[PDB]
Amino acid sequence: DDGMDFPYLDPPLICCFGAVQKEFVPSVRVSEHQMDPDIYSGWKMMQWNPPEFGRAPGGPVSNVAISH
Amino acid sequence: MLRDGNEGMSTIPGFNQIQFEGFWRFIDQGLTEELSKFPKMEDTDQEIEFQLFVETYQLAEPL
Repeated sequence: DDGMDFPYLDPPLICCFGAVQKEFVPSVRVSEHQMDPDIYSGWKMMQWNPPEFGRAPGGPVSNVAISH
Repeated sequence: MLRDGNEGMSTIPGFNQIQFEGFWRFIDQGLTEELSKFPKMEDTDQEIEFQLFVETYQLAEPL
């Protein structure tokens, strides 16, 4: 595939291959602490004290492309 | 008794819990702890006697 006339634009392009999804958390394990099965008003207490694997949870590749 | 403990620790609590909790605590325990203080009063003639059973009280639906 060789079709081009002028040089590429200044910021080099990034190739993001994967699956397009909305608000997906792949890395899931068993968290030691749980905060009530029904009341979701107190679940935010698990964001101040993450389970050490969801401390910086990555997501889909579309999220990475958008952030980039 | 205690409700969901994480109230005021994860959300702003309702601006009613003072009066509401006070009245519920009163109804739950003060009635019992005041009815027990009611004496076993009676007459000096050794002829009559009045008693107030404590663990039987209840309230009625307002008319």
